[PDB]
Amino acid sequence: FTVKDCDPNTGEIDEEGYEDEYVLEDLEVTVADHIQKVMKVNFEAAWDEVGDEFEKEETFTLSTIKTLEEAVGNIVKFLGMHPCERSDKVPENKNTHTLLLAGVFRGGHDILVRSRLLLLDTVTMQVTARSSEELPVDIILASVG
Amino acid sequence: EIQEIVKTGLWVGDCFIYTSSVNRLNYYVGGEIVTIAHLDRTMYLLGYIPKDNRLYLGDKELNIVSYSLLVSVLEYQTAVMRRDFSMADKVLPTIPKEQRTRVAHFLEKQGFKQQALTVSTDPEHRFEL
Repeated sequence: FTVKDCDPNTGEIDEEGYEDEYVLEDLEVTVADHIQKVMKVNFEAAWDEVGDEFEKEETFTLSTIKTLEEAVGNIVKFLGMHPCERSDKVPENKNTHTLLLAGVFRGGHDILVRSRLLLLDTVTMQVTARSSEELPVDIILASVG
Repeated sequence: EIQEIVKTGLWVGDCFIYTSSVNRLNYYVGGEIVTIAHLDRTMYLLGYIPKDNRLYLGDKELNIVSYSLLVSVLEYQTAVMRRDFSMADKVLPTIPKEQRTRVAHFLEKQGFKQQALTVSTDPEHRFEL
């Protein structure tokens, strides 16, 4: 910005001034910004319906999360997807679980994500995502891990 | 270990710009000490305020004196240190007369007499290279 000298009141500019800069913090854009959360009554249909043709799958390990319930919360917050059927509450310390995510991505296209959770002592998940575009799938998959 | 003692100092990137007890403002690149500029009096580095386009120094006074950092010299020499002699040459059109000869001598010390020959304004330095 351009600075013109001022006597503090609320504002008043000097006849001449100098260029000055002020440094700011970084802005972080999250997948959460791109997606608006929703749940589905039946994930499986929606999940197929959006586009299994943009389907990509990647496996992640969440080692800093020792249970399913926290795991579902991390993918849900990051992506900006509300887990379907109230799947943030998962049977505590169950060996397998299927996590249903839904939300709509920018442009107005739905993004669904399925994370099949395995619980050892840490959480591993194979996250399969489907979307009406290549971009949401890639985006979610990358952000989670 | 650097030749000129650091009375006070500041980090601009990974390059250390410091004052010396010689009143020399030097910068440490590569483990080599180069003099960015000469201080006439004893000065301390308040900090580098990007706004003013300056490094703010203060004497004995709780007032401001300013030295803009000679970035073109510093970048030429830094690039030389990295062993990016060509890169330092891109900087050369904006290194003046005697400074091209000096920066050339930097290039040379690090190595590559020839690239130093193209940048050195002075014919004698070319002739020796």
